[PDB]
Amino acid sequence: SASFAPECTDLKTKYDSCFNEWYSEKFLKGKSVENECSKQWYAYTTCVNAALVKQGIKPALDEAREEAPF
Amino acid sequence: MVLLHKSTHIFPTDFASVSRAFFNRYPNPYSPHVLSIDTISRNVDQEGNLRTTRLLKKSGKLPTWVKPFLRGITETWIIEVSVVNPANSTMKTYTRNLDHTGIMKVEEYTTYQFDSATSSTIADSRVKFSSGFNMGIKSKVEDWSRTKFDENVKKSRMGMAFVIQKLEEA
Ligand SMILES: CCCCCCCCCCCCCCCC(=O)OC[C@H](COP(=O)(O)O)OC(=O)CCCCCCCCCCCCCCC
Repeated sequence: SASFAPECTDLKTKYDSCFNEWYSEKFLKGKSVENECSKQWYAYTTCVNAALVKQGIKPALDEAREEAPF
Repeated sequence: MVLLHKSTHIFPTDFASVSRAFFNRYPNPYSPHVLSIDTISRNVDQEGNLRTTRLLKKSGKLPTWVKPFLRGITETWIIEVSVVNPANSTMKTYTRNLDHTGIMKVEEYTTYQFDSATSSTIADSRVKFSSGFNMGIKSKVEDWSRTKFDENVKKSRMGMAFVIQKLEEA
C-alpha cells in the first residue's frame, strides 16, 4: 500500500502496523486511548506534510478538513 | 442537478473485523484504480470515538462522449472521513472528491452498524451526485451516475469481503 509520496511509504507501513495492533488489541477492547504510536506517527506525518506542501490539492484538502460531514 | 442513490449490504462478521477491514481495504484486486492512500489526521475525541481523515489518489477515465465538453481527467483526489464508536459498535464514513468538483461532486455516506440480534454488521450507503456545471446532456450524465454508483457498490463490498477474509486467514 503506497503513499502518494514514495519516500513516505515505508514510514506509512510502520505507522499502519502499530495502529493496527493498537486498534484491535487496545482501542476496541476499551484498554487505551493514549497515542502509543506517536513515534511512528510523527515521523510519517512529517514526511507527508513536507510532500503535501508542494501539492496543488493542499488548499482543497485544508478546506475539506474544516467541514463536519457528520 | 442532484441525484441520490442508496444501497444496503450485510456482512456476516463482527464489528472488529469489518472496521479493521475498512482501515486496511487497500490494496485489493477489486479497486485497481486506487494508487495510494494516506492518513492525514487521527485522534480519539471527547466521547472516546476514533476520528480519522485519510487522503486517497485514484486514476480513471472519462467516457468518450464527454470529449467535446470536458478535457482529459485521469486522476482524482478523494477525502475519506470516519468515526468509530467502540461503545456502540458503529462506524460512520464519508468520502468525496477534492478536485473536479466544479464538474461533478460525488459524496458518499456509509455507516457500518453491528446488530447483535443477528451477529452481523449492516452497511447502509447513500451517495449524492451534484453538479451545477451542465456538461453534457442530462440523461447521459444520469446514466453515467447510475452506472458509477452500481460499480462502486460492488467494488466496495467485494473489496471489503476480500480483506475481511485475508485477515481471517491470517
Ligand atoms: C459523465 C460526466 C462525468 C464527470 C466526471 C467528473 C470527475 C469527478 C468524478 C469523481 C468523483 C469520485 C469521488 C467520489 C467519492 C465518493 O463519494 O465515494 C466513492 C469513492 C470514490 O468514488 P469513485 O469510484 O466514483 O471515484 O469510493 C472510493 O474510494 C472508491 C475507491 C476504489 C473502489 C473501492 C471501493 C470503496 C468504495 C466506497 C467504500 C464505502 C463503503 C460503501 C460503498 C457502497
